[PDB]
Parts: sequence; C-alpha cells; structure tokens
Amino acid sequence: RGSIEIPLRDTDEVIELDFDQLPEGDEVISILKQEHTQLHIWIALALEYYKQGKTEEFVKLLEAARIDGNLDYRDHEKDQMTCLDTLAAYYVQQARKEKNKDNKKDLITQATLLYTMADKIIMYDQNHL
Amino acid sequence: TYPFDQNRFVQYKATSLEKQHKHDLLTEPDLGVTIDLINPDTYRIDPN
Repeated sequence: RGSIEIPLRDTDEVIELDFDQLPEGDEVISILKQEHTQLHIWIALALEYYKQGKTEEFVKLLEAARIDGNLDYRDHEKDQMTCLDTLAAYYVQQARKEKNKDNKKDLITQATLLYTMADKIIMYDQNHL
Repeated sequence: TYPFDQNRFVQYKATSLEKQHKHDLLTEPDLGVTIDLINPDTYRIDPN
C-alpha cells in the first residue's frame, strides 16, 4: 500500500518500509537480504516502486533480485520466473520509451538474454510469449 | 507562343486539396497503448 511488511529472520513480521518517502533501491536489496526474506517481497516492493511512479529504479532493483532465485526459499523458483518475466516485459517496455542517448538495443539485449534464462526453467508462460 | 509565367509557387493555394486530407495517427505503432498484462494491477471485473 504505502507501507507493507518486510519479514525478519528472527522475530519476523516486525519492520516496515513506508513508501511515501523514497529510499534508494540498493539498500533495500541489503535490508531484505540480511533477513533471507522470501522472493515474494521483492515483487511486492517492485510493485510498490511502480505504483510510486517509478519505471527505472523499479526495473533495476529487481536485477539485484535476479541473483536470489532460490536462496533460502524452499522451491520459490516459480517466484524467480515471475521475477524474471517482469524484467523480460519491462526492459522491452522501457525500450519503447527510449531517450536520445541510448539505443533500443541497449535494453533489448538485456531483455533477450534474461528471457533465455527465463525459459530455462519454464516454457510458454502467459508472459513468455 | 505565349510567354507563360513559370509557376514555381503556390498562391491559390492547394488548400482545397490539403485540408481535405484527414491525417493519420501513428504515434505508437501498437495504436497509442502500452500493451501489458502486468500493469493491470486493478480490474473492474470485481464488484462492481
């Protein structure tokens, strides 16, 4: 919403990040991953950043969420394919709002390569095609 | 022969042939909409 929950390792369900302020997304990766937090929260705060009106830090913090597919998660690789299809769609979406400086391929390369790892685990998603 | 003016210029103008043309809208080739199944976080299909 404006503050959803980030679970801890010990005495979980205690800490919050209020989204009315804008923290940097890289320290978010940290404060999530010292807590071995489930991959679902990475999608949830990505959606929080997107509903906060962000398309680029939103799409680059999830690149740091591409590392932790099944880190301590007990088969949340379904959650990693959901993570990676978001970049496979929003790299190619942010390539359409291209600017004067980069190329379209400057995002299409990352979209196409990450899609290949997206199809390593799962085939013919409703977003793969 | 007649000494015709070289008609290198438009003053009639061609505006009858011009504003009769209705102009296409091709700003975005998929017709001005971002095509996405992820940004519908909301849905009106719920009540109501």
